Amino acid sequence: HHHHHMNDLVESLIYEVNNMQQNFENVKSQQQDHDFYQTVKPYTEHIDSILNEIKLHREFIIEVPYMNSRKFELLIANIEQLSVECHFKRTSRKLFIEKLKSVQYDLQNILDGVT
Ligand SMILES: [Cl-]
Ligand SMILES: [Cl-]
Ligand SMILES: [Cl-]
Repeated sequence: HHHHHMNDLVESLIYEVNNMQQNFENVKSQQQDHDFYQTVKPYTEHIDSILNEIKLHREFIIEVPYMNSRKFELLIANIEQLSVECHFKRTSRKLFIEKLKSVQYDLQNILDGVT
């Protein structure tokens, strides 16, 4: 409900989802998984912190155009999943990039809505 904070939260996830794309590109070129405890755990926990905040604004966000309760829950899960998958060389490019595009698509609609 407080939307310059929501703005920054959403812009924060946008930045982070872009970062996830670069991480995926790095594990793929390098053909090496990132270290679970030194890289993956801390990263996914930092993503969880942002998501925990954005969940506090659930009631507002679900009411913006293009959003609803179900779509909000899938968006969160999709972002969590990407935050992990981007660290694995075996992650499918086809499925990862499709899910990333879908997440950036939702995030933009939210950004428009909270603005
Ligand atoms: Cl629904
Ligand atoms: Cl739906
Ligand atoms: Cl985006």
